[PDB]
Amino acid sequence: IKILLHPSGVVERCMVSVVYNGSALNGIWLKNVVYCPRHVIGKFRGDQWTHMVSIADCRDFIVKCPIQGIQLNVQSVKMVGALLQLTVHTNNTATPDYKFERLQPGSSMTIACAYDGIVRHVYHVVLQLNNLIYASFLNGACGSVGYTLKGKTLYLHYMHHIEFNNKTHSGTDLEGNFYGPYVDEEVIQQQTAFQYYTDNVVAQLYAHLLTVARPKWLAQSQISIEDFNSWAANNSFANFPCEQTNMSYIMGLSQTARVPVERILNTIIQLTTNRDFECDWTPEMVYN
Amino acid sequence: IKILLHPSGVVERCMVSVVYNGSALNGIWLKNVVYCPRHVIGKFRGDQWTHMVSIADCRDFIVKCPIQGIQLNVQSVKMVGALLQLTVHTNNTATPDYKFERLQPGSSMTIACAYDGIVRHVYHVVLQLNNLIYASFLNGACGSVGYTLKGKTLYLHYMHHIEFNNKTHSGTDLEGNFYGPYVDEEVIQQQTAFQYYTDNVVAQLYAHLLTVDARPKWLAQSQISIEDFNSWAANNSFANFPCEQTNMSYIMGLSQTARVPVERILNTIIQLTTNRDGACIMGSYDFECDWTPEMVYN
Ligand SMILES: *C(=N)[C@H](C[C@@H]1CCNC1=O)NC(=O)[C@H](CC(C)C)NC(=O)[C@@H](NC(=O)C(F)(F)F)C(C)(C)C
Ligand SMILES: *C(=N)[C@H](C[C@@H]1CCNC1=O)NC(=O)[C@H](CC(C)C)NC(=O)[C@@H](NC(=O)C(F)(F)F)C(C)(C)C
Repeated sequence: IKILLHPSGVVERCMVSVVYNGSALNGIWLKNVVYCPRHVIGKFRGDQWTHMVSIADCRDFIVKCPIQGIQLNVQSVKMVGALLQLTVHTNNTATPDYKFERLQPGSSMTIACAYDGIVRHVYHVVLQLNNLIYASFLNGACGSVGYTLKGKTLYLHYMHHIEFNNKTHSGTDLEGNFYGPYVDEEVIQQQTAFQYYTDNVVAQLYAHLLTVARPKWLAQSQISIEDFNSWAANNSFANFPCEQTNMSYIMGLSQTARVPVERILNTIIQLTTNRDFECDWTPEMVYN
Repeated sequence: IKILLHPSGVVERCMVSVVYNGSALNGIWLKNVVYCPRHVIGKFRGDQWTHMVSIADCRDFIVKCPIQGIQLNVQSVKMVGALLQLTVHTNNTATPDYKFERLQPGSSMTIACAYDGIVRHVYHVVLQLNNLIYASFLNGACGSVGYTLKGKTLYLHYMHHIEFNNKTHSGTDLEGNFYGPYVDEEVIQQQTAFQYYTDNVVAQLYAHLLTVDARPKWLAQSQISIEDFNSWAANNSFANFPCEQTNMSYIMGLSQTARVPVERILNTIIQLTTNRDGACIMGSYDFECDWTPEMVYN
C-alpha cells in the first residue's frame, strides 16, 4: 500500500513558459489557449484586473513550449476568474481529452511542479478543509497544475498562485476560481481553522494495520460513530463520515483488517495526547 | 519538504508491451533494443535459461509500443543476466541520453509501474538493506522500471521481477543482475532480517522538525554520542551511523537549520522504540526509510 501518483507525461507535453515584461511563470497549453495566472502582468488588487488586462499588449507575452521547441504568438487576451486565457495561433496537437474538475476538500491530486515551462518535480497533496494545500514551490513555479488521470483523460484541478507564511499554498481551479476565501494579493489573509478530514485519518490507520502485528496503541474498546461525532465537534475533527461514498471503502478495509471502524475512531480519540496528523491517505487509494 | 518524484514522461515514451505465448509483461525500448524480464518465455529454474532462450523463435515475440502506435519486430534475442535483450528493426526516436546505474541500499528512485505497455502509476521507493523494495504491483507489471533524472540524462536502476509473501518486491538492474540473493523462481527464498537505514530515519525526523513542529514533545532533551548509538544499533536492527559518509554534509546542514544536533536525533530514535506510543512523525506512524538526507536537504 503506497501513495499512488499519476504519470506526468501528458502534462509535460502541454506546459509552456509565460514571460511578460520581466515576469516569468508557467502555463498550460490546451487546444489553442494557454492558461496562466493573471499576476504575470503585475501585482494588482481588487477590481483593477479588468482594466489592467485590457491595456496589455499581446506582443509582450513571450510564450514558449520547451518540449516541442515552439514559440507561440498570442492573438487575444481574456481574463477568466483569476486566470488568463491567451488565444494562440497554433493548436496543440498534444492536447488530450481533458476536463476542468473542481476538487472537494479531502481529495488528492498530483502536483506537476514546473519552472520555465518544464516540469521539475512531481508530488502528492490532499486539499485540506481550510482550502489550502501543503505543497512546495519556489519563485517562478506559478502556473503549475494539480491533476488526476482516468483512462488517458486529463482531469485538471488546480493551478498555483500564492504561498502564505505558514508553508500553505493557494490557487484556482482551471475555471479561474480560488479554493477558499484566498486571493492573489500579497497581504495577510485570514485562514479558517484547521480541521482533520476524518475519513482520511481512518484511511491511514487502516493502511498501517495492513502493512505492518496490530500495535499496542490501538484502542481496545469501541466507540459509537455518534459518540465520536459529538467528541469530534469539540476537537477540530470533521463529522464522520465526511463523504458517504467513502464508507464503501472504509467498511471494506475493516473486513480486511478484522478491525471495526468503531475501534479505529476510539484510537483517534486516545491519540489526542500525542496530537500534523495528516489526511494524505484517502480511503479510495488505500482500498484500490 | 515533500517526497519528490521524477517526471515520468521520458519513460512513458519508451515503454512497450511484450507478450510470449500468453505471458504478457512490460519492456523498455532504448535505441534498437527492448529490455524485459526473461520469464516471459517460461517459468524455468537454475541454468535452464541459456538453452530455452536460444530455441525461442523471434516470431513469437509480440512487441507493441502503444504510446507511439508502432508494433515492433524482433531480429535477435540475447539473454543478458536475468534480462532479455530483444533487438528490433526500428530505432526509438524518443530515446534519451541514458545510463544504467546500480543503486546502493538507502537510495531512492521513482517507479513507473506499467501494464500492457502503459504506465498507470508512479510512486517512490527506497532500496532497503534486504535489497528489496516495498512497492505495489499486480499481474503484468513485470518490466516496470525504477529511475531517476539528473538534468537531461535518464538513470535506470531497476526492473521488476517478483513479489514475495510479505509484500516485498525484487528485480534486477538494467544490466541484468538481481539486487540481493533473490532469483526469478516461484519458491520461498530466505530474506535477510530487516534493518533500518539509519541515515534515512535521521532525515525523516529532521524533515518533521523543519516542516511540522520545531519542538515536538517526543524530541529527546539529552544527547547520545554517535559511538554510544552504534553500540545500541547493533542490537536493535539499526545500521551503523552514518551508513554513507557523504550524507554527513546533508545532516550537518539539517542540524544547523533545525538548531538540533544529530546527537539529539539519534537519542530520540532510541527513545521512540520504547515510547513512541502512537506518535505520527512526518505522517508515517512508523520509522520510514523513504526520506533521504539529500532529498530533505535539497
Ligand atoms: C508564482 N510565481 C509565485 C509562487 C510562490 C513563490 C514563493 N513560493 C510560491 O509558491 N507566487 C508569488 O510570487 C506570489 C505573487 C502574488 C502576487 C500572487 N507572491 C507570494 O506568494 C508571496 N506571498 C505573500 O506575499 C503572502 F502574503 F504570503 F501572501 C511571497 C511568497 C513572494 C512572499
Ligand atoms: C510480473 N508481471 C509478476 C509481478 C507480480 C505479480 C504479483 N505481484 C507482482 O509484483 N511477477 C510474477 O508473477 C512472478 C513471476 C516469476 C516466475 C518471476 N511470480 C511471482 O511474483 C510469484 N511469487 C512467488 O512465487 C514467490 F514465492 F513470492 F516468489 C507470485 C507473487 C505471483 C505468487
